[PDB]
Amino acid sequence: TEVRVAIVGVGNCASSLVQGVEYYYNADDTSTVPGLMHVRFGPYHVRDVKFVAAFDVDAKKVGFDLSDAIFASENNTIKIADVAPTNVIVQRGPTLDGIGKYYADTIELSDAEPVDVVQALKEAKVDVLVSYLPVGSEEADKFYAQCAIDAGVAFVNALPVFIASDPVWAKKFTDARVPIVGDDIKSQVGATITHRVLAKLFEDRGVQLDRTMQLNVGGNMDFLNMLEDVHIGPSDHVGWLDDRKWAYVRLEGRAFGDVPLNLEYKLEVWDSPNSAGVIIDAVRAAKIAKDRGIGGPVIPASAYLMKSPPEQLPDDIARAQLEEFIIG
Amino acid sequence: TEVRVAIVGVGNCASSLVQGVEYYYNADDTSTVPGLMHVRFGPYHVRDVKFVAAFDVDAKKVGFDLSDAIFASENNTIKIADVAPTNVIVQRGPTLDGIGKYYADTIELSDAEPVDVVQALKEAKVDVLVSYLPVGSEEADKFYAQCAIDAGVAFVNALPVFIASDPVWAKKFTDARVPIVGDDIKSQVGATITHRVLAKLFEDRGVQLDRTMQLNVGGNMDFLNMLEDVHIGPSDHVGWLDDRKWAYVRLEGRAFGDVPLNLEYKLEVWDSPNSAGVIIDAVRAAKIAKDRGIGGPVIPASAYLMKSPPEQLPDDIARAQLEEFIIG
Amino acid sequence: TEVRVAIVGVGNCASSLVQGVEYYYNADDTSTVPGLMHVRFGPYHVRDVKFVAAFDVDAKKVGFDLSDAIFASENNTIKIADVAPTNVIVQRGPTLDGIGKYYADTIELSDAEPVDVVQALKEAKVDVLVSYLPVGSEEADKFYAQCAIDAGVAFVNALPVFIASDPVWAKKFTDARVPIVGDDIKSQVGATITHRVLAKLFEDRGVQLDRTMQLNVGGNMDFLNMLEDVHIGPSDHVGWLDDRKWAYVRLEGRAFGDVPLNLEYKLEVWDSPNSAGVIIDAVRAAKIAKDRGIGGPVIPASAYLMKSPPEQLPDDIARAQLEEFIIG
Amino acid sequence: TEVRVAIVGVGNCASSLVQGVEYYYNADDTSTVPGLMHVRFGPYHVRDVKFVAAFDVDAKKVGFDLSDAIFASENNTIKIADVAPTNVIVQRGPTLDGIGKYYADTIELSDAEPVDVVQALKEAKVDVLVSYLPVGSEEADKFYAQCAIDAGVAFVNALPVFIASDPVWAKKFTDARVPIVGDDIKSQVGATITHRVLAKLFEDRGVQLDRTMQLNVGGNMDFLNMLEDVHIGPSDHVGWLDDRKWAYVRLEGRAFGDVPLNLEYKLEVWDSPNSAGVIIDAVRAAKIAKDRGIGGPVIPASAYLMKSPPEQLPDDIARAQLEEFIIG
Ligand SMILES: NC(=O)c1ccc[n+]([C@@H]2O[C@H](COP(=O)([O-])OP(=O)(O)OC[C@H]3O[C@@H](n4cnc5c(N)ncnc54)[C@H](O)[C@@H]3O)[C@@H](O)[C@H]2O)c1
Ligand SMILES: NC(=O)c1ccc[n+]([C@@H]2O[C@H](COP(=O)([O-])OP(=O)(O)OC[C@H]3O[C@@H](n4cnc5c(N)ncnc54)[C@H](O)[C@@H]3O)[C@@H](O)[C@H]2O)c1
Ligand SMILES: NC(=O)c1ccc[n+]([C@@H]2O[C@H](COP(=O)([O-])OP(=O)(O)OC[C@H]3O[C@@H](n4cnc5c(N)ncnc54)[C@H](O)[C@@H]3O)[C@@H](O)[C@H]2O)c1
Ligand SMILES: NC(=O)c1ccc[n+]([C@@H]2O[C@H](COP(=O)([O-])OP(=O)(O)OC[C@H]3O[C@@H](n4cnc5c(N)ncnc54)[C@H](O)[C@@H]3O)[C@@H](O)[C@H]2O)c1
Ligand SMILES: C[As](C)(=O)[O-]
Ligand SMILES: C[As](C)(=O)[O-]
Ligand SMILES: C[As](C)(=O)[O-]
Ligand SMILES: C[As](C)(=O)[O-]
Ligand SMILES: [Zn+2]
Ligand SMILES: [Zn+2]
Ligand SMILES: [Zn+2]
Ligand SMILES: [Zn+2]
Repeated sequence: TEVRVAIVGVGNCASSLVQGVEYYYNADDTSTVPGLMHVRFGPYHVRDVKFVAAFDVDAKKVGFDLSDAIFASENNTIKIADVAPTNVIVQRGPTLDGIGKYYADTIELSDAEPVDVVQALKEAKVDVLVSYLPVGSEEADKFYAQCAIDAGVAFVNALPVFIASDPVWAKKFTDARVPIVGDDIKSQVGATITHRVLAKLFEDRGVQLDRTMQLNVGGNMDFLNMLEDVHIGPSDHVGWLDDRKWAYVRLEGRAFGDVPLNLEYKLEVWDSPNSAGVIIDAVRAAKIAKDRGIGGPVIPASAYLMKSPPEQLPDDIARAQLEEFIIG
Repeated sequence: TEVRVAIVGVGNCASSLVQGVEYYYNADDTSTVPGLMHVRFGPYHVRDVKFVAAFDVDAKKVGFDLSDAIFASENNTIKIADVAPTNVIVQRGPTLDGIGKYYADTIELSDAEPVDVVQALKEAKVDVLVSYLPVGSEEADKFYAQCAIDAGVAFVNALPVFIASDPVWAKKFTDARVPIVGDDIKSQVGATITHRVLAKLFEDRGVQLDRTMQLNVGGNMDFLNMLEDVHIGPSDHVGWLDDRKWAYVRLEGRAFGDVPLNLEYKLEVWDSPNSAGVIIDAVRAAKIAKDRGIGGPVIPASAYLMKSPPEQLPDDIARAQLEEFIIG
Repeated sequence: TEVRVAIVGVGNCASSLVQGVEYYYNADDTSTVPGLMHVRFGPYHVRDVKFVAAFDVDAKKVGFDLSDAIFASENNTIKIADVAPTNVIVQRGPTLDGIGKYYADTIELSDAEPVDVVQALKEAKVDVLVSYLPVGSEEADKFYAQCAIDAGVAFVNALPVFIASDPVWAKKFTDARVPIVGDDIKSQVGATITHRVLAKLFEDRGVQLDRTMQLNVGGNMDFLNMLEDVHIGPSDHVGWLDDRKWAYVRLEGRAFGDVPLNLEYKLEVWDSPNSAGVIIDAVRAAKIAKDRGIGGPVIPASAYLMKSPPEQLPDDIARAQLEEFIIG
Repeated sequence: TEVRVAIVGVGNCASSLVQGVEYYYNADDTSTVPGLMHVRFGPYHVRDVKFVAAFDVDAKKVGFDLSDAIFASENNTIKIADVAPTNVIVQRGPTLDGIGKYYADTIELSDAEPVDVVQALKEAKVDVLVSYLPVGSEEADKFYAQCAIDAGVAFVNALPVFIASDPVWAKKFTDARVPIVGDDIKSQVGATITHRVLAKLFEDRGVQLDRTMQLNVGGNMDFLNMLEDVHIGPSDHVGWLDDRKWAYVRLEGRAFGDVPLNLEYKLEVWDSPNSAGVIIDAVRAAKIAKDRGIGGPVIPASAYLMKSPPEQLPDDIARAQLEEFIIG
């Protein structure tokens, strides 16, 4: 009944995921938990999620037990639960394009030789591989995706590298009978969706949005890495913010009579945990597809849990389709 | 082709309405204007809206031309258009419960004797009477509603006094074959709808809203009059704000792992003009119902343009039903 | 070496004071603590402050040990330290005008008969009586001030009732050789001083401040009680804020060329603790004056620690004069 | 009685300066104007400031009348006054290091051959040269400073290139009997001074400032150019902001009992005009020093009007010393 999970990139998101499973390890499956569609997704309780392997390139992570690696190097997300030794030692994966200038100047790459990822996946009997590679790691993400396909392991693509949403890659998974949920994991409530909802509000109520500004500040490596009319994008890295992300947004519009109507807000979130619940749902959905031997992109799951899914669908419809998929 | 309009309560809302018609008097009916469903609602262009009568109780308004009365006494909304003399002299209506302690201490009641409103409506051949009485004026609003019924004049109830939404009053209008659109005119984008949309966002995304605060400040008589877990309501009267209304709102919730997620915002609007467009649509809808000899609450119009309609309907559905009503 | 303290009004401020002494009971006198001029003020270490008596009128406080009374009824300030039983039982003081409509509707007055305060003070051998009566309690504050004079007990007036700053009362204390520090205890950083500093900034830099607004919200009885161009004052009571006080302030000015220059801010503080340190310094200053047999207002202490002192003096000068007073 | 002024760098600051003189051309010298120490500084009325020459490198400015050049290319500050043709044609200055990558990719350099600046200054009989070179233009600013010295023209250094504050350069001006006021012109109320005052407030009131963040956004070339614990610095370029600069700042501290005390604010200013008044005072001070034949840094003026003066002095003292200098 377990879901054997392997993690690529033991960063802040990996930390929120491992801690998250620990946090809700004893949750009642008849109750509702924030950030999770179901404490028990299909047959899988959160506790059924077992971490059996992990890959990284940082000297302070490779060779260390997963339980330590999640709190090492630049990892700095909020600690919600203690994580006992897992006995899972982080292995050396191929760096490829996963480490940009800012990262390289911040960490030291492990001296260990990159292992044979496909063999590593098979030896660990992994069911689902979750990829947390830094933004821009196209070669690296596609490399890991390929290993997953070759090892017959389901893939959950958490970063904005088009794989599940690239017909070419969708076909590779389909033909191999390997499931994939992916291309940019969603956050529960982040700046993007908040701005979308409000912009829609203006529009639906007849208020013309003339100008908009979105300033984002954070203090983690994901933010640092991304640093490397309408305005939007990472603004400034603020060390003491750690894994938190603050969004300062201003909407300026005109209502009846061209009368000015403004709205300014600040959204405060802990970035990584904002997606841990979503990932946990993705992981189990990918597991279910695998139990059924259905390869290719898991359509309902990707539409509801990812920002760049194979096929676009309204959230509620995507949600309903995902609920049907679960029941099977 | 004209819509003969009479105004009860020449305050800030009345000012935005009269100025609004002037502002869009030459608008192209194939274009879209903020705050208006249609420049030409059915057969009625904004310009077809003619002000033929008005009633008030303030010594600085009664006896004055409507064009002056809208800028008199405590009226202080934003001026978007010059208004030439209308030759419509503001008449003395019965005060009843339209003037509370705060208002009474602020203005001087007109020495003139209250006129016979029913006769006044008939003599002016009014088609639609729009009521802008202060909040709490139940006896006064029902009195004016009654006059409207007796004169065979359609009624648009802009304040939170239940008439269209009170089965008893709905029946009175129905039986008299007089249309009524009403009970609290909507604003395009105000604090209420903004908070609703965001609260829904949290809920839909699995974020538990634990605490919420909504502080409102303004500088007009409507605000002054209203001054006479969850928190909400008029907070403080700020003189120099005039007709503007600022809402400071904070939402505190918990996302996956009980991680704190907050959102704080400030909405800046010019309160009265925020409903002028809505009123203009209500007025013409009421006119159309009258042209058809259909009495009682105009269901589609009230559902879409009012906060407390006879029957609740999702905005988009109410909107679609209103579009069908227009075509007839 | 102890400073025998009695408290009038066991509310939020009393709670922050008692907890405060506990919190810094073991502080190093060569270190600096936020909110305190000296861990050891003259000969008195914070720990030398002993609570020996207290008076209230609330049924949930009178008859209870001080350690419980500080956390009873509507008290809701932040808890910074555990407070062990003190064996000091809260006595029934005369209500007089200390309980307004809002308070009366919130609490139940103790059935106990008001005691003879003068006798109570003498029996407890009190050195300093600190008054935390609600705003507006003039008769009550002057009554307690009188008892203090009669018992030869130094008085620290924390509320805005003019006593130390009223020549008539200043003379009563002087003639009795009883010290008094008083009339509205200062906060370290509150809305008032923050606005003062910024308004001064504008002025000194040649920016004309045209309009200003200050909105305050809180969730304690002090705030509730106070609820009973320029804008300023208590705006709205927000239950879940508890003892916290949030100030939303906006300054609008004109710089060179009449160019608009604005500044908007939000100050978040825990109201009661914001003055506990100040009170602790006041208490010891009053003790020192008593050791010297010097009656009347302690000038340096009042100028630096109170909002409405007998004599106004620039903070730094008042501070320097207070430092000289300490050395003696 | 005129002050012959030449401008190096016809950007936003140059625009605010030229418009500023026009705006207050008819000001009463017995009145006080925001941003100016005196409408009449010594013998010089604002109107005595005459623009007689200007230098730039942009193809859309060189060869154009100053009155047009101030509103050309990327200039986008607020327009406070119409500026009639001046008959002063912008000349081609040597680019040197005044145009970085971001600027070069934004504008096209003039095809004209750089002129002999020293000769140009002499031919125009310039009294004061104001330098508005972009940040980082060390070689260019020192080149222009040298020309000024050689032409016997007073220099006002508005950018952060150390000249007046570099003993070596201070001596060059002194030995040549040429005055210099300089190194980074002050703003009336900008983010820096606002943060300074508040940080000082915390400190003086016993509140320990633990963390601070300062985010700045703007929409002009100065901001774009600058883009090329504690946090501070240019955060993000927001096109539609134009010459406006918004500073989002948050201060987090601990008050008595280690209780959290926070302050968050947003300062909205029009960046360039925020220094026009200061420059006008600097220009006349430099003129007075020249009338007296006193070379080297004008100490009082630099201490009060510049961020990096030769010698540091408290603002009020520097202000008083400057007032004495004026009287002479
Ligand atoms: N945190 C969120 O809410 C959220 C939401 C959507 C998308 N994402 C994306 O998910 C990713 C995860 O971010 P974090 O989790 O915030 O990032 P992170 O920077 O903390 O960690 C990335 C990890 O990958 C490791 N890594 C780098 N190259 C590697 C390679 N070749 N092989 C194996 N490991 C390698 C790094 O050493 C590091 O431990 C980012 O791309 C982010 O943009 C995050
Ligand atoms: N402004 C908005 O966006 C908006 C939205 C929804 C509802 N409303 C409601 O609409 C009403 C109109 O507010 P304003 O228009 O903002 O208010 P207002 O205070 O400016 O004007 C009300 C007017 O009614 C007059 N009046 C009082 N008693 C009267 C009587 N017996 N007979 C005739 N006239 C009388 C007053 O003298 C005054 O001119 C308020 O009740 C308000 O709450 C306004
Ligand atoms: N908290 C601050 O930072 C601050 C700063 C300056 C001034 N003050 C003033 O100090 C006072 C203390 O406020 P809290 O401490 O915040 O107020 P509070 O409302 O929490 O407590 C006042 C207490 O006085 C008791 N009381 C009322 N009448 C009494 C009487 N006749 N005899 C004895 N006790 C009586 C009440 O039952 C209550 O326990 C207020 O007047 C407040 O405005 C507070
Ligand atoms: N605006 C303020 O409040 C303020 C306050 C302090 C300091 N400053 C500094 O003053 C300077 C002026 O900024 P703006 O005025 O905002 O900048 P800007 O970018 O608008 O204009 C600089 C001008 O210099 C011209 N220039 C560039 N290289 C040149 C060269 N070699 N010779 C002649 N002209 C050349 C450019 O083409 C442009 O017109 C900046 O360095 C800024 O940082 C501005
Ligand atoms: C069955 As359930 C509590 O996950 O919706
Ligand atoms: C016909 As139309 C421009 O009002 O939607
Ligand atoms: C002597 As001390 C540390 O209180 O200033
Ligand atoms: C003499 As004056 C009005 O500039 O201070
Ligand atoms: Zn992350
Ligand atoms: Zn209104
Ligand atoms: Zn208090
Ligand atoms: Zn500038």
